[PDB]
Amino acid sequence: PTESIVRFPNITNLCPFGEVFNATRFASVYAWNRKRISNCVADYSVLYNSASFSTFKCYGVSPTKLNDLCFTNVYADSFVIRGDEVRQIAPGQTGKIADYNYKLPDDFTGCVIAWNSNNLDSKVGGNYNYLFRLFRKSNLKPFERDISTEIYQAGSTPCNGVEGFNCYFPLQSYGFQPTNGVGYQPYRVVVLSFELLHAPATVCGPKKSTNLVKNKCVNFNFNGLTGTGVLTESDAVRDPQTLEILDITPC
Amino acid sequence: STIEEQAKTFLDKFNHEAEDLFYQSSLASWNYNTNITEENVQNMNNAGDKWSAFLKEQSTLAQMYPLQEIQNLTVKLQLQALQQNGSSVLSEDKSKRLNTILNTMSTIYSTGKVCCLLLEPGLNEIMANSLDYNERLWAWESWRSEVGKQLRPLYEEYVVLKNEMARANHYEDYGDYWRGDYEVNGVDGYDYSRGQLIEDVEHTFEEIKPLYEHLHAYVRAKLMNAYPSYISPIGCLPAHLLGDMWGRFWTNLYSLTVPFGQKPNIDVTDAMVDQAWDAQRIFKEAEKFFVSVGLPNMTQGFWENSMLTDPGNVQKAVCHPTAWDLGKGDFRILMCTKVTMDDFLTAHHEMGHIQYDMAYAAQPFLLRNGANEGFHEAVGEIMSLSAATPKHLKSIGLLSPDFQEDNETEINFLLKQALTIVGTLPFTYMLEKWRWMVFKGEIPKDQWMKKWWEMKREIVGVVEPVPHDETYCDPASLFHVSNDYSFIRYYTRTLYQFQFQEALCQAAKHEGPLHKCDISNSTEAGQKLFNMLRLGKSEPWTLALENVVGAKNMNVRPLLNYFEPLFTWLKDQNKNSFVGWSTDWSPY
Ligand SMILES: *[C@@H]1O[C@H](CO)[C@@H](O)[C@H](O)[C@H]1NC(C)=O
Ligand SMILES: *[C@@H]1O[C@H](CO)[C@@H](O)[C@H](O)[C@H]1NC(C)=O
Ligand SMILES: *[C@@H]1O[C@H](CO)[C@@H](O)[C@H](O)[C@H]1NC(C)=O
Ligand SMILES: *[C@@H]1O[C@H](CO)[C@@H](O)[C@H](O)[C@H]1NC(C)=O
Ligand SMILES: *[C@@H]1O[C@H](CO)[C@@H](O)[C@H](O)[C@H]1NC(C)=O
Ligand SMILES: *[C@@H]1O[C@H](CO)[C@@H](O)[C@H](O)[C@H]1NC(C)=O
Ligand SMILES: [Zn+2]
Repeated sequence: PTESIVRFPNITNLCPFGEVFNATRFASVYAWNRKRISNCVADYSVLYNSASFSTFKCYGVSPTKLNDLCFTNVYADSFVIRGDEVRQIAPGQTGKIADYNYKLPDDFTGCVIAWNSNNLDSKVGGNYNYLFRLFRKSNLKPFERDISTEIYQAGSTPCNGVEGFNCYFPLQSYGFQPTNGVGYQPYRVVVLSFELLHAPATVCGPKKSTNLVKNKCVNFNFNGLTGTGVLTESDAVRDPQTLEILDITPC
Repeated sequence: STIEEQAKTFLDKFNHEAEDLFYQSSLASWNYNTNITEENVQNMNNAGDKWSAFLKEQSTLAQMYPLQEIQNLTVKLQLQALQQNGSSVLSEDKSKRLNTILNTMSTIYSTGKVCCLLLEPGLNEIMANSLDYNERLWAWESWRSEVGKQLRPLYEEYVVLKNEMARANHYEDYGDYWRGDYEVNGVDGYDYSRGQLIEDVEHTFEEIKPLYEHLHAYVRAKLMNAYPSYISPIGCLPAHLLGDMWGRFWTNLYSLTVPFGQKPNIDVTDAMVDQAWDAQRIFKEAEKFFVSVGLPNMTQGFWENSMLTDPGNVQKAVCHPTAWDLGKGDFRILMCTKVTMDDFLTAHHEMGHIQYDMAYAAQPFLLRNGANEGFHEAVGEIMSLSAATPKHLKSIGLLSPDFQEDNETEINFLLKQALTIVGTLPFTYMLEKWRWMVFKGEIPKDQWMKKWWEMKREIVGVVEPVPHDETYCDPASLFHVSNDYSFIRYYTRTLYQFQFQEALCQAAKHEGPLHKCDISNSTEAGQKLFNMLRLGKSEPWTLALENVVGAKNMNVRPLLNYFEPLFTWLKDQNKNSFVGWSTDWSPY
């Protein structure tokens, strides 16, 4: 334990968090957008301390720890819902939004951010531009999107493609006015999902990396996992920068 | 698949489609009421037409689901609410005739002149402060001889048309249609019947006759001093000396009938003026009073969207105290507030309405209403009842903290309360009994006024000053009778008010007289109330009543326990005076 070394990839590009969060137009909950952000350094501290979010809930990660973890991929899903329906954006819950619109798996690792949007999505009269699915034969499997507009039949009589008795159009609109309550006001939601694979890490935090040493007992922190021992050029770690392979030996 | 599942799908679609339409109609209505222009009336008419057409079409659609298949008992309630035919069962010509009759009766009642003097306020001021026999008799007789004579032919056809409409909807008569509100079925142990409301009202009234008889004897003895030879010591009270056009309220008789006139009442208007209250501290204080019991605060938009002061000279509005629930989580209050005690109490009344409207907002669209007719106003009234006590005034800061409370003040207060509460139950009971009898056909068309006056003499203890022939229609002179409004909701409300007050005071551990009870700073009472408020129309009214008072029916014992000091004092006072009335004596 004479020295401590940390090794991270030398990526310097900043992640496009602003494009996701500062977006001009969002998407309907039934047809939600997915963006993959990679090959960048991600600083979630400023995002967490922005203090403009009504909801910031992280599942499976710690709010402060995730600043120095390396993820293979990061996905961001953005949409707009009602104020009361933000409760349904969480693993292991039920409702019209968690059954037919957007389902999160029970073993979810990521964060959920939600903030009020009454000053952007509400107009005198009504918005009537954000839809959501009301009827469906089966529940949505986790991370599945359905965008069909087929006529839902509730009875034995066939619909024949035209709505009528026991034949409904599933997609119904949200009506937003600036005079509604808090539970009837638009909320913008961004869900960040962190994916780890056997591939080398690509998205990492802003942690400086120092020089490496060999043949001495030191403390090492490679791509997020730590250890103590002697690093010998050849229980085995592959450092990111110099593409070498090091063996760990007890000291 | 099954009928219940299709009904559930249809109800989901209907709720989603109906909430927005109701919200838009309410917005148009609020816009007209706050700002009176010629543009807003068209917006109201169009929004109302859209909402009515949507409701009619959805009712016709919902009629296709048989009601025997559903066993959920919560889907069944909403389907029953939608499936109601209403007056559409009548033919087109008959429907047009009925609507024309109703519009003509309302218009003729509204436009009535005595030559000229209008009822508001020319006749009301005379009937309130004349203190002269001849003038009061002339004012009382002229309005009847004009309106009742001009309204008699229309009511006769109104009755038969409404009876046909009600018998078309599988009821016995239109009175049965009115009684259908107090009906529970399909629930074991909480059942109720339309014919059971004929009972349980007579039973409650036979327990009020002693107190009302003593009050009537006291009022007659005190009123005999003003008019020397126009009142008999064994007869009934003439109908034109009761401080009102109809005698519904005896409040105006307070000036003559004061127990101890030297001792004043509690009027905190001067304290409010000197402390510079400005129509915003009143509602903040009401919100504090409601929070201290455990109920939530007012929403953020309640403060910025609502109107709490007159618009001004440039903008005109019809500002009566009203609480608006526009839907989609939007609650407001429309009221012109000035610095008095009456507005201080009306603020608590209206916020009681508002807090009742907030509780059941999680219910479906069709179940967002009070359990029955009397629940909403009783809940509103108990808050104003509790907020007027001297203890509550002293805790707030207005009224001196060393006030002297004695027997005279409480007797004055109790008499002033009973001149309004007790003095109106016999009138309501008699009027609703007469209307039910007319609808049922028991009273023939040629014996209307005779039976009306005989019932008034036997029950209310009031006689007419001049005889009236069959060409008169005295009952139609009342606003509710000509404008087709139910009138038994002013009886159950009065009973439920005192039942709730006694239950809450038993929850708040108050010791002493019931009329000095206060409910503030107690959270158990708040929880006991909120357990019933959140139910809405989902549960039977018997079950909702049980959650506060512990009974499945209304009782009159709390009402008599409230007025015990007054009853004892009146019994002491009437030792010499005669108690009871004789129907033979007449002014002529
Ligand atoms: C979004 O816009 C605000 C306002 O300019 C800005 O402060 C913020 O940095 C932008 N990006 C994010 C991720 O909030
Ligand atoms: C970053 O690391 C890669 C890994 O081989 C290397 O090729 C590249 O030159 C490095 N860039 C800088 C600026 O150090
Ligand atoms: C009321 O209506 C008049 C004319 O319709 C308009 O000039 C005025 O601004 C309105 N006031 C409010 C408070 O809406
Ligand atoms: C009635 O249906 C509702 C859902 O619409 C359900 O929650 C409730 O349990 C049902 N009641 C019965 C008695 O089946
Ligand atoms: C309403 O009227 C229609 C007209 O035929 C009838 O079929 C239906 O049974 C009625 N429903 C009720 C509840 O009266
Ligand atoms: C209620 O409690 C407050 C203390 O929070 C006290 O100031 C007030 O006088 C109390 N009022 C009553 C009526 O007990
Ligand atoms: Zn009221």
